[PDB]
Amino acid sequence: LKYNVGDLVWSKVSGYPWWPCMVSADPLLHSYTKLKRQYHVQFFGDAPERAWIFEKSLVAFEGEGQFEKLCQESAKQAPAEKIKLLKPISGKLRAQWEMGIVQAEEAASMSVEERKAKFTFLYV
Ligand SMILES: *[Se]c1ccccc1C(=O)Nc1ccccc1OC
Repeated sequence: LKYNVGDLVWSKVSGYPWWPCMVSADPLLHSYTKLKRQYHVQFFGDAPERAWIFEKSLVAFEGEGQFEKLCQESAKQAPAEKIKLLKPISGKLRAQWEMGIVQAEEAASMSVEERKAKFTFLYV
């Protein structure tokens, strides 16, 4: 198993730029991994988003400097209209992504247990 709870990963979800996030357990399947292999991630930032991500869309987070290669490869690897599916980041989205980056670098400087304490979403 490539990742475990509290791992920081870049996650690619169709329709969004490559986004900092954390491996975490799904609130109602109480699992962080499964075979549909997928992993469950919380996306960092002010929106409390979460998703199941195929491992091929998951890259271990080292830091913001990985963003350019991720973005450029993903549009490089596209089978023309597929390459076009690579759209701009508005000012509002960029600030939301910059927020998520700031959380992810904080999280990366604590331990897995401190960042699990600080960043795990609270559910009903
Ligand atoms: Se990853 C990146 C870097 C710089 C500009 C745009 C992107 C990007 O991937 N944008 C994408 C890709 C797919 C859907 C939407 C969207 O931008 C919102």
